[PDB]
Amino acid sequence: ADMEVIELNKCTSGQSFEVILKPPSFDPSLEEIQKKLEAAEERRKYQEAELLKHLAEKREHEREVIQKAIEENNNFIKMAKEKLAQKMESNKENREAHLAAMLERLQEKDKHAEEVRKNKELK
Amino acid sequence: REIVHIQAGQCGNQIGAKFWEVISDEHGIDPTGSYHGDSDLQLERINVYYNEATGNKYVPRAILVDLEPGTMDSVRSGPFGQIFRPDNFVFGQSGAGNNWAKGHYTEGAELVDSVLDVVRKESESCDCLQGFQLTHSLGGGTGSGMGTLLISKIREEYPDRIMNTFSVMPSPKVSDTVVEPYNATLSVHQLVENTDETYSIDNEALYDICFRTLKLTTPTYGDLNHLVSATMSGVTTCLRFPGQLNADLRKLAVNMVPFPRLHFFMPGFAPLTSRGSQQYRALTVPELTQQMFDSKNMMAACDPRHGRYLTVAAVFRGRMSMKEVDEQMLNVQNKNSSYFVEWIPNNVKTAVCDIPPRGLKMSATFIGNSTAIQELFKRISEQFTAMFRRKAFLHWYTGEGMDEMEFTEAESNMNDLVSEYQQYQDA
Amino acid sequence: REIVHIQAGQCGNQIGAKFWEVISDEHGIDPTGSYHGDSDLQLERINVYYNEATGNKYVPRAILVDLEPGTMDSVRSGPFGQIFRPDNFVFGQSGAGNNWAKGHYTEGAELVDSVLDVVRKESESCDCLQGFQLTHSLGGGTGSGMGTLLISKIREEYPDRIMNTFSVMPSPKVSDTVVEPYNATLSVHQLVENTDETYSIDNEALYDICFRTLKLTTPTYGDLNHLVSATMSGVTTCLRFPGQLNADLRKLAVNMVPFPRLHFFMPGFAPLTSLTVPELTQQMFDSKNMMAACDPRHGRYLTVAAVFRGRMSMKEVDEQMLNVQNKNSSYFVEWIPNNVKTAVCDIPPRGLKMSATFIGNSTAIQELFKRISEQFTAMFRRKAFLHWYTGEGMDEMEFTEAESNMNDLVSEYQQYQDAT
Amino acid sequence: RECISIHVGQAGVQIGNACWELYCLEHGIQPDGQMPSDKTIGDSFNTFFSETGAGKHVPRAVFVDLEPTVIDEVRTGTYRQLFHPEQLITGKEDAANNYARGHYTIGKEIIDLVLDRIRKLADQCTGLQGFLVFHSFGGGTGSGFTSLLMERLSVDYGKKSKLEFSIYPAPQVSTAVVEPYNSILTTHTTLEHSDCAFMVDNEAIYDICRRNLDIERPTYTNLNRLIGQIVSSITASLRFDGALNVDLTEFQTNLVPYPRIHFPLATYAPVISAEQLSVAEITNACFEPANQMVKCDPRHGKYMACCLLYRGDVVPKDVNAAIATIKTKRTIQFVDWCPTGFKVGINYQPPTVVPGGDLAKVQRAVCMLSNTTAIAEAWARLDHKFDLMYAKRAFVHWYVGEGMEEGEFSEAREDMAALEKDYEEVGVD
Amino acid sequence: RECISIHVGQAGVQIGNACWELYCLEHGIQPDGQMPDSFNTFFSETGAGKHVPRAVFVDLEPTVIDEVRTGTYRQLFHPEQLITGKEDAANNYARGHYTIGKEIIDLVLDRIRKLADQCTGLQGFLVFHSFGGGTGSGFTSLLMERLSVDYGKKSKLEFSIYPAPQVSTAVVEPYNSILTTHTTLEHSDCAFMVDNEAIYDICRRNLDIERPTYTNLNRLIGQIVSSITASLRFDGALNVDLTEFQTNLVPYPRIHFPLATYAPVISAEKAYHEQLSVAEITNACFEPANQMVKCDPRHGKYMACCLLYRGDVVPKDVNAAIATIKTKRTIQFVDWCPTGFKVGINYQPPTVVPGGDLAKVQRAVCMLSNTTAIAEAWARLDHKFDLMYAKRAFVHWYVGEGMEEGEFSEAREDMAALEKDYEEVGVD
Ligand SMILES: Nc1nc2c(ncn2[C@@H]2O[C@H](COP(=O)(O)OP(=O)(O)OP(=O)(O)O)[C@@H](O)[C@H]2O)c(=O)[nH]1
Ligand SMILES: Nc1nc2c(ncn2[C@@H]2O[C@H](COP(=O)(O)OP(=O)(O)OP(=O)(O)O)[C@@H](O)[C@H]2O)c(=O)[nH]1
Ligand SMILES: Nc1nc2c(ncn2[C@@H]2O[C@H](COP(=O)(O)OP(=O)(O)O)[C@@H](O)[C@H]2O)c(=O)[nH]1
Ligand SMILES: Nc1nc2c(ncn2[C@@H]2O[C@H](COP(=O)(O)OP(=O)(O)O)[C@@H](O)[C@H]2O)c(=O)[nH]1
Ligand SMILES: CCOC(=O)Nc1cc2c(c(N)n1)N=C(c1ccccc1)[C@H](C)N2
Ligand SMILES: CCOC(=O)Nc1cc2c(c(N)n1)N=C(c1ccccc1)[C@H](C)N2
Ligand SMILES: [Mg+2]
Repeated sequence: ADMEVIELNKCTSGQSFEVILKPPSFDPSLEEIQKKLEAAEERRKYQEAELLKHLAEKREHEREVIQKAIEENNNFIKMAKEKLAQKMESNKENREAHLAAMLERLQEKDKHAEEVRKNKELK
Repeated sequence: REIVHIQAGQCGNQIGAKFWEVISDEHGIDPTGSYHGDSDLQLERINVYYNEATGNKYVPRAILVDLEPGTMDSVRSGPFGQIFRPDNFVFGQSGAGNNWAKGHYTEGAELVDSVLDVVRKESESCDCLQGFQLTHSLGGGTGSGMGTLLISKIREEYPDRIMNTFSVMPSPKVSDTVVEPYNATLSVHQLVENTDETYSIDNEALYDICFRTLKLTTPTYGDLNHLVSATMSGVTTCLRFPGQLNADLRKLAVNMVPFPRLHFFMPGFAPLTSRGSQQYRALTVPELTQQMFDSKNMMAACDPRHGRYLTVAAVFRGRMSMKEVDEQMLNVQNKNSSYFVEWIPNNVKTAVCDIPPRGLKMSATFIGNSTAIQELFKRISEQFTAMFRRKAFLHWYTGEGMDEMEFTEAESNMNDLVSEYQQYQDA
Repeated sequence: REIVHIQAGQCGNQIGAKFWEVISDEHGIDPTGSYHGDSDLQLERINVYYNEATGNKYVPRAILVDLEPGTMDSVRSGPFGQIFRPDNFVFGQSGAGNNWAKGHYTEGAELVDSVLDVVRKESESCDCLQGFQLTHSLGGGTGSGMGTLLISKIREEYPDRIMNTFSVMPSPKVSDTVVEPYNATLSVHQLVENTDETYSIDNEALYDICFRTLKLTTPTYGDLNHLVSATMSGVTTCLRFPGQLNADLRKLAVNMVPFPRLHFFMPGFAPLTSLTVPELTQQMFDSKNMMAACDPRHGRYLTVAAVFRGRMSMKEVDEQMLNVQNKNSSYFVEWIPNNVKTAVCDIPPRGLKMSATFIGNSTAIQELFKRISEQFTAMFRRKAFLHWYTGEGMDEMEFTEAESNMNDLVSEYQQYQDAT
Repeated sequence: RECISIHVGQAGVQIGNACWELYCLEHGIQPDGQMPSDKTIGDSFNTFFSETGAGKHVPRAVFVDLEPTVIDEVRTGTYRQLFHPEQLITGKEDAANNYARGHYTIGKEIIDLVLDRIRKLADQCTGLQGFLVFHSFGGGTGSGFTSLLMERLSVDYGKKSKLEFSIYPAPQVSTAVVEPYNSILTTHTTLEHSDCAFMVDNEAIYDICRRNLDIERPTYTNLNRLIGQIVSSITASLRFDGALNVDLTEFQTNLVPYPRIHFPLATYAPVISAEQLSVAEITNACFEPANQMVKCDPRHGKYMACCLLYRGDVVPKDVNAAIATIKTKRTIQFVDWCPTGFKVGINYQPPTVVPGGDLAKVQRAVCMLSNTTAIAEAWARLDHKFDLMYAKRAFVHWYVGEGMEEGEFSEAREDMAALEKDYEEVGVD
Repeated sequence: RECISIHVGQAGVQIGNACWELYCLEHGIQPDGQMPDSFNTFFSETGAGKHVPRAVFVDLEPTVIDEVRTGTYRQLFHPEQLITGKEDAANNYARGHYTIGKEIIDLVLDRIRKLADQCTGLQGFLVFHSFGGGTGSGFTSLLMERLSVDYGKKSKLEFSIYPAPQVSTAVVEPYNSILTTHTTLEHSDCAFMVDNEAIYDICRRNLDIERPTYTNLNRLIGQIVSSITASLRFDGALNVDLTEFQTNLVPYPRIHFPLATYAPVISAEKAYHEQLSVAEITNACFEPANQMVKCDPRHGKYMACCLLYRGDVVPKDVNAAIATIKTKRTIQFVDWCPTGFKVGINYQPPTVVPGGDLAKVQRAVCMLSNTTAIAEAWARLDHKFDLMYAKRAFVHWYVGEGMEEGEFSEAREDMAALEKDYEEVGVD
């Protein structure tokens, strides 16, 4: 606005100067934080070693499924290895005495036929 | 798989004779030698009824038991005489008596073991013996007495294998002996616990089929054996022939027998006569079916009316179409639908083998578990109790070595069988 | 920086086959040997998808897993056959079943360790492995079952590195197995906690893109693989080519995924089968051109990335890119600010002058999850074909334990139709 | 991978003999065993045959019967050349139309041998899949040995699935009254040791021939040719390697939703007599009670899993639109809770028929394997006879005879009752 | 006296590489380092021949630092002064500060200590870095905290690249800037922001470049920076030393952010038009177009003003030109500070990169104003941040690497409070 300057220096390769126009009119870094950086590591090493113990989980549950199947399979084989030869040695004994029931009725039409000739050779 | 044949008693034997020569014809066997015939099947299933010996030769698997020479040298002297192996003949020498006891107790057990000895041979030789069959009279000792003993002694030895008989229920009319009722009831008893199937053949029938249905005046034991000879070929065929059944004998039984007592197939036949009577070709399939289903053509004297068929087999003979057979078969199940039982479902099955008998181009044979058989049983038990009345002829069994109670003890066992067949007009 | 590839299952593998020969083309590699092409770029970022071996030679960083020989000898016998290193083939011999459990539990864990073994020795060789990608079916066991197992076993070993899959969501129409809904729901679960991004590819889409959009009557598993093969080259390019992106794979993920579940980019493509820029752009933003069976209209987009291809004026490209964001303005969320970024590389594909590919994280994807969970409860209903797993040693409740996981993933996708 | 056939019982064996014959025509093997294709040392058809020796191609089969007779007529008529004298076990005495005999009395003895001669054939196989058991429902060794086998095979062989082809028995061409008992017996012991089981109703087959083949009163070897064809269209998938249905699980993972419910209903497409049809028309036959495979009516039972097994010259382009109007014309008929089916299996191999047989060479044939709830119609139509007999102890004594238990009968009907129930319990919601 | 440059992060490094290039041209140093007091302010007369920059270059991938040990200039630095680090920061602060930072920081910090040791009376540091984006925000933040500890008075000047949607790629941007800018601001002294969008803008209007490159933008920032640092390289009165930089520009500890404006950007191809008048270029400095941060200072109050002139100029001119910047344009001064205009004449004619985009000019001007409108962009960032965090938006990636849900809250908090101080300097 047409002002007057205050010359503030002249050296080899320059010159400065203020150019005041219309007067103004009056109106702790801390080192201890390196432990902050291994609290950051406090919470990573927690999270990662937990999506490790949540995962070293889905693992030996797989132990089950895998084998609590196998284990539930021979649960059948060695149920029906005797649902057989124990239902079938109840058979062997079951007939075998329906044969004897057959025959001891014979020695009885037979040890009856014998004693009534001892009754003929006496009449 | 293989069957032996026991054939004991004048009545048993003279049936057995006629049987053998008729089946021996079908297969074609010289009175001695081997095959002579332009057919070729025959021999598939000849295995079953003929154990074959050295040279050509074919010899029946037969045992002939009698309690006196007489009738053994009838066969050996008659038709197909020297066909049977010489020491398959088990001689008697002694009395027979026309008495059950002699045959079942004294003079029978006297022999018996020598019979068991041939049978043991043949069957122990027989590569897979399936069972025995037997033929014999029921009124008269050597057949009905020895045989019922045989069978009892046959089992026990052979529990195992299935038993089977054509037995000739005796009538008051056309018989020799006053006592037969006694003889009958005593074996009837024996049978009903030891056989697996028993073809009931009444001589009341057999004779009636000749005068009612033949105009045959003087009916022999000849033309009359003739029927049985035929009917027996009938029943046997499909264990001994085609390859359209296959007929285990056991299978054959299982599917025929509901209840382990009551195996009393009264049988029947298609055509008939022998002498100066014919057939004007006219055996038709229809006229062949409503004929093995007419009572007046039944091998026992029942009347498969009052009383209902448990099971019913029929086998058909003659290069004819079975496209008609089942259709006719059905027809009768509808036409006489009433008198089958419901509770065993498909209880009348039939099959067909196409090679006819001596003479006759077409033919049907009927096996038949009718409770109307109760008719037959009740007929003998009927005249028996009229004799055990004030105990007549019994003193021949009294002193022989039999008890008083014993008659009643098996007179009873029959009375039960009676009202079990009656207790099978069911629901 | 370097990526290995796991390619498991008949569906997984026959995709992996087509992928590899198409990308192998772009770089130019003989069915065996080395470079043959007048281009020169190629080889900058060939480092990334090919671990190179002695002589000339280039060999993919590939592992091929199956639970039966059959489909392995298809590749080795087919197109770019003996390109892959002979013992990168992990054989199966056994059943697969078209059953998740077998692949994830019994016959799967039976192998697995031999797979981990190749992967360990490719990735342990790989000078700075940045992550794995995997291809596979979701309805059917050897892919969806073993793979979901693989990835679980792949993490844990490699937490560290980012995981990534093209998974093929099975449809009711054009499928082999009654059960697939079961197989899908079981892996969807698995995925949603172990992958970092997951390209959803519906065969309901893939097939539809051929019949409403291509007049080819009898669509094979061939011309249909062909799409995926293409779309897969599309998505990859700028980790494997220019130098105008640079695409850490992690960076790539961080800027694509807002919320750690829900990484479900339904993709899309430009032209089709065996192009102006406008007409190209209002084509990768049509649904009749999305890879998942959705309709990115019921569901606004979370974030959206597209790579364009062709020596063309991108002075036109953001001039049309903006345009979609304005003529379709309501359908991007506002609460993520510059949520549709794009870039352009100019080396075109097998044939084709101009092309573009579209990754899109749309909550409209909720529509595909709902759809599978829909024929699922309808089945788990009276505990249906379930007995095939019952008996494999799985749990009754373990099914409902994963049916639910999905009904939240539905209703969080639902929950991100929010407010400013 | 591999695949052993067991045929027990007269019916089993003859069905067998009449489809190993048809396999043989299909893969071009001259009776003596040698085939002049370049396809052997020791893939593709190796599922069923084994490249034993340098020339021959033996079936991986074992044949058991308890008489000789039937097994006998294999080592007779050419093919006599095809097997190994080992693989045919015969057993001297019959089962006599009775289960008890087959399972306990006569079975006992031969089972140990069979079981082991099977083990020989499983050993010349690297990754055996399962077994095909062909056997007669009713009837003796057929029900009773088969029952014992399975119990046992179930023990000796783990996962190894078991597929049975039962011949559900039919009054008109049977001879045996006791039938029902035997089927309801085995079918009970058998069903928890089986995986999927095709029934074949003799009556329905007899039916097809009287209608569709103009045969007056058809033979066994009449019926067997027909079943021969059907089985060969079911097993087709695993023999040529099929573009679908290619392994025993994802073959049947398809059909059986529930452990118990095995029994699919088959339907063969163009049965037409020598001395052709549209892709559409034959599909529209599979849903015709006449052409069925078990006498029932599925228009009123609900479908709960549907397969369509195509064989011959077909583009899927056709199969589709034909299906489309099976839904807009006929009876849809689906259950409450399973998609609306139609796994569709295309096999380009044109269907070969037995040379001087009854049927003609066709261009295309269809096969439809549906698991309907109406196939339990024949579960009662059997049940009822059994019921109405046992009610009087009818034939029981023959069983209690050989060695059985009055209550083992009770306890088997008990099972059908309960099954007849599950099959009813799958309707609507 | 002396003066070290640290350039962290891809953007930083490239801005660096394109201005060490331009220092080089200006002081006539052939790439190899040999050139046939004064400018010792930046280079060190190491060995007998070469003229190494007193710089250290850090990035977390190689890639970018890698380009330097490739293209001539490969001869200019010491293999030591370029630190690379194997894995990326991935567009995320957390990663930069805490996870990947941790590891390399100890090395960098020390390789810097090498360069400060070959200096007798070191002044301060120039930290060039990207505002948004990963290592750029995170490492720089960790550096400063630490540099703040290892170096006492020793002032720190930052050149931030305030990030812009059009040429970015990263959505997560705002988070990262608001993050760093919080931790960073109490450890910094005066900080020149450079709004990418504004530079992109100049090139689209003033250079006729269709869609301008990074190395398009960098040449331009290269020019501006070299006009700001000019003062301390030639030693010409005004801003002789880093202390002064603040003493003139920052009246308040917090308020660092001055707005730069470069004068005659005109494109060769136009290199022969009767070039601009001492007047006209002054009358450009006050043109929102030619700004350096997208805002509008016609409505915010100025609170300290500097005019940095370079070239052929007698002050006689400067004056009357300023005179009618007053009596024509918007004065716009604060309640309580003179009416500015410290004016810096440097006789050294401005050199431009040879086959570059701009032309050799006779005079150029530079205007460093500390306006209160430059907090327009403090909110235009803030808003995105706000509207994202409101939905936890991308947060989990951070809580992921190790951070705190609340450290985010607490950083917006600071802007909220700053946005406030910047408002609280208007009138009375
Ligand atoms: N479909 C069909 N069924 C048959 C055939 N042969 C017999 N059958 C049936 O088989 C069922 C009875 O089983 P069988 O095999 O005959 O008797 P098995 O005891 O198992 O065998 P064997 O008693 O030794 O002959 C009946 O329903 C007959 O209809 C045949 O060739 N085809
Ligand atoms: N002006 C300018 N801005 C850049 C440049 N490179 C990246 N940017 C911007 O900086 C922000 C991204 O910062 P980057 O430096 O790429 O991130 P960084 O972590 O420091 O570098 P990286 O090691 O690649 O992660 C975005 O706003 C980009 O626009 C560049 O060369 N010049
Ligand atoms: N059809 C047939 N029955 C006969 C024959 N001979 C006798 N019968 C009848 O059968 C009964 C018993 O036969 P019989 O031989 O006297 O008994 P045996 O003591 O065993 O000889 C006789 O009473 C007759 O009624 C015969 O030739 N054939
Ligand atoms: N597009 C693509 N999908 C396929 C292919 N083969 C099968 N699928 C689909 O993937 C699902 C089953 O995949 P599949 O490979 O059979 O299962 P797996 O072998 O056990 O992994 C089904 O829904 C099919 O629709 C193919 O090769 N390409
Ligand atoms: C020696 C054994 O032979 C006999 O003495 N008696 C015998 C003969 C039978 C018979 C049976 N049960 N017993 N069953 C038959 C049947 C009829 C139709 C279908 C199937 C079989 C036919 C009549 N043949
Ligand atoms: C294995 C590598 O391929 C992947 O599996 N995943 C992958 C690839 C991306 C991608 C992303 N998010 N994920 N983002 C992209 C993008 C496009 C424009 C601007 C910035 C990025 C481009 C498409 N490439
Ligand atoms: Mg498959």
